[PDB]
Amino acid sequence: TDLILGRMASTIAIHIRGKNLASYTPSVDMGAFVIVVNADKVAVSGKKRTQKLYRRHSGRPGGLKE
Amino acid sequence: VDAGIGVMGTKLGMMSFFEEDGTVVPVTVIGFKEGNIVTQVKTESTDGYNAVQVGYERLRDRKLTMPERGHLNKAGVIPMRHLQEFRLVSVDDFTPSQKLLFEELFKEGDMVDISGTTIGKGFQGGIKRHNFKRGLMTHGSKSHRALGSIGAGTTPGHVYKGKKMPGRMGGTKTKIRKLKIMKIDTDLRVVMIKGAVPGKPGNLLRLAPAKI
Amino acid sequence: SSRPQKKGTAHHMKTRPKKTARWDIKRGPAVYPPLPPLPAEWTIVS
Amino acid sequence: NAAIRERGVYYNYSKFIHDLYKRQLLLNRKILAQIAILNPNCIYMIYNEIIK
RNA sequence: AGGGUGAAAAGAACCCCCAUCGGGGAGUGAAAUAGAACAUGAAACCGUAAGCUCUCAAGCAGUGGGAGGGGGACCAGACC
RNA sequence: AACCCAGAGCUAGCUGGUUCUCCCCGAAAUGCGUUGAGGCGCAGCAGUUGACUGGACAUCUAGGGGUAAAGCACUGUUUCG
RNA sequence: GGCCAGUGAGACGAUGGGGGAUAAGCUUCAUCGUCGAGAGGGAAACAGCCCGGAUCACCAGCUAAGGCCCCUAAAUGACCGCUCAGUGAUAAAGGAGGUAGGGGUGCAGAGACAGCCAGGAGGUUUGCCUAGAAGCAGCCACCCUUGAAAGAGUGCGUAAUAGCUCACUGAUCGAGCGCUCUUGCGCCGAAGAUGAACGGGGCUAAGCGGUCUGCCGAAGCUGUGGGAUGUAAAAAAACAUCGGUAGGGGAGCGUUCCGUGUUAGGGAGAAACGCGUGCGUGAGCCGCGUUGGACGAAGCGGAAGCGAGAAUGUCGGCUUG
RNA sequence: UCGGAGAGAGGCUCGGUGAAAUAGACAUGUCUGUGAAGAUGCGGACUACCUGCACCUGGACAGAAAGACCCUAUGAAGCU
RNA sequence: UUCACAUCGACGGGAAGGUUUGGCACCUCGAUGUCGGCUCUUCGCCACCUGGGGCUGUAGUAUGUUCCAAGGGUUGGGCUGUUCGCCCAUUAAAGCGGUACGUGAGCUGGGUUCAGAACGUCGUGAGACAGUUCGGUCCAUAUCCGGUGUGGGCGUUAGAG
RNA sequence: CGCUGGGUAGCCAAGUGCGGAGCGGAUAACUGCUGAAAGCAUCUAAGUAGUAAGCCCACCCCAAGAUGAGUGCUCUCCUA
Repeated sequence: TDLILGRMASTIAIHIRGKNLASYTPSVDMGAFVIVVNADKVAVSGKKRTQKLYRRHSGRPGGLKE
Repeated sequence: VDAGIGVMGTKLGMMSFFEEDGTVVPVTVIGFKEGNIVTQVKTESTDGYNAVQVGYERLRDRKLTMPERGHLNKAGVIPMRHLQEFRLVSVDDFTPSQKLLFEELFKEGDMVDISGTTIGKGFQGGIKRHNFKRGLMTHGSKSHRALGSIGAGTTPGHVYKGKKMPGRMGGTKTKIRKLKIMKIDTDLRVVMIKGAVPGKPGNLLRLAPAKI
Repeated sequence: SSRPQKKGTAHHMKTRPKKTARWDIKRGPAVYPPLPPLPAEWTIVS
Repeated sequence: NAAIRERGVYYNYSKFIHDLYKRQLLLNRKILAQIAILNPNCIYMIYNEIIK
């Protein structure tokens, strides 16, 4: 709730790897499970809400999903 | 989400109803082997959606396995072959204990949709699956009926997925829509319905009201 | 049109990382005070 | 770096070298990253004597 | 284009499978895994058995680190 | 302008290819000439062996220029009174 | 100078030019840097751009170029300003009350700007034309007076008038208002054909300018240890060096045969074939084999049909499909 | 137009016999970008469990075959 | 009719695109098969129509121009090898292009005009023409990627319907 | 099928039925409503309304290999 998206994603990433542990080896799974409640109320800054597109595409042309 | 419970019946040939005005209409004849008993209702409480589960074709107990007949005798009904639900909005009043629902609910509703397994035609070509054209039959031609060009040149380097190739044509179910009902028979257990249902006489057929 | 695209090694004189901040060019490495010399690495003991 | 950042207060890996060469410790050669996991109380003695 | 079983054919008596070809015993021989396709028999190639491991995976197939596991071991920390 | 044999292992300024190891040194794609231009001869630039040598790199000074800048004193060219 | 080679197709980048269209990763020259013949790091990838010159080892440290949110090593570092377009990769002429400034010039406590309201008149329809031209189709100048100010009018409108309205002045509240240059970062201009396509995720800072401290960062340097080359002509020690294509020089290994050799050794297992917890800079040596069955080392020397991954090589064997 | 049905020989399956051109090894995705300026092999992202069978041929600058066209050779040959 | 900007816009200027003809000769000639047609895609918008709007010298019908928008459509024919183009009948309209002719390991004619012949012209001649005409073999069993269908194994943490 | 004349069931169309629905959501161009930075104004800077064959959803089918492998009902695990 009222957390901005990308910095929350980076600080979830830095625990999802295991780079807050002195046992960090980048070839094994030393990380930690995380749980993110209230995904419906994630803040963004500027004009992300109407201008940032999560487009995707299958293999065939003309399938780029706006 | 459907706008109401439907039934299922079997196709029994086609004929022509003579309307007393003078017109000649081609109708399909629908029979009913056994009543469409509501077997299992799934509400919003114990399931993520709401649907009424009916069945069809009462049979011998040897024809039906132990999980099937255990599921049907959990409802206290007859052992039957076919089994389908209709997803319906949460205003339903349907008990799963042997509701032998009668077929009166479609005559005033002169619009119905039907679903069924169309007749399969096997591995058919591109000339009949996707309505292509054949090449020149003469003038020294050699690409009679063939598939022609498949892709573009070097820059794709592949062919696009979903490209129209030959394959197995029929066998999947289809729904044809808003088919106007006609003379039911309250003793012959037969419903006239002006149209053309998917499949030859004998197959299962979903008969459920419209979704317009 | 008449605007030439910058091709290879003209792309490299334009899009290479250049640190065009006059502060960050002035930086020399840090200087710590000098220490006395460390003793011998090992010693014969008989 | 991941060993030093477990303090919570903003003490980075660069500040550990700030007060690792100002307090004159010639060249522990990043083998304190080895005894940082083989001897975590001893690296707590390292860092807790870097503070003083 | 195709050479070389043995030292000596001493080239397999007899029994079984069995129409043959062939195979197994037995017998000759120092050697039969020297059996007539017969001397040493390597690589590509085809296999079979044992140990570990692959079915959410993008890779000139390696290499550096090495989880887990297996084998003998004696400088048991080592080696594969 | 047949085929076979022989000269004939014709010729090819052309193409492909030329196989074990270690150490030191290390280019050139330039000029001239060519019935020559994808070849060659010489010079330039390598390797090794010498013989004469005392220089290289920094700083300063002196010489000829006519480029850049500039200018209309010559040669043109040009706006206005 | 002696002997003896290659090379004589260059490429891009900066500057100086010619050809072109001051177009080309275009062509030809002149000086230089790199590649060629140069590995590593930065450049997402990527010969020529920047740092940089690889003898080798280390599970060593310090740095250059460049970076310090995550993918991916190091600062979600500090303090000033800026940008609200995801600009942050992009292209211009031109437009713009965008925003942060800076320099000029003109009005105000004798009321400065914006809005409402009042006046905007007389000769006059200045003189020509036209039916009318009365400011409003136009031609020529384009007045003075009352005054607080009014222009032969700023535009609309009317057949023309009449009339709506403005430049200017009067009145109420009240304190900043104009109009020019100019940068910094922005906006539009700015649109392609398979699909985010601009490293990605993303970020109003993790973006852009100005400083301050540290860290990451190469095969650079340093440190500890080896090897070789040159001094050099024995050893030791020292200093310098040790990327490399075409190519040049020095030193060696291996193979079969021959002299020693009817060698040492060998049916108590030679050559072969297969094996290594061994040694070498390496070509290779030495050792071990429940396989094989008669030859044949080393050392000191010599001679070659002497060393294989390439020739749409070639001859046998055996695959793929 | 505008295709449609039917009969044979193939094609599909089973049993027998059984090749060939080709082939550096292939653990052989799409977009987009870069690169000798048209990449499964390099970079970023996305997408894909492994492996068959039947069809189709867009790519592998697919196979052939030291480009008949163009040019070079102080080449060859015919003809004038 | 007045009126630069409803609509054209002279004299000039600034861009974008890579669809024509060009320039360079950077990949490919131990082989990247050109032009047109058939079949079959897919994509761009610089919009012919369809949907919404502004302005109009838009009274209404029909427009002219322009903004957003590429979901869908864009005819049948006579000539020519034709692309293009002319004409007929229309249609809401009969768009322009990329994908190596988009597409000849899917298919056929004019052509890199191959070998025969003829006409004009050039040449003394052999022969030749970016002149014309007649005739003139076009291969192929998919290894992999890619595609369309359709399985089998295993997984989904007991096994199944 | 010797050549013809018709034809049931299949297959097919030229024949027969049906489809392309939405005062559903948000927008592009535009028209606005209050409305400030410059006591005037202005679709906008706060909020907000109509509206495109365009986007999404609804529409028909496949669909948990969606490895994130779902949910619900039911059957069976016995003898030494």
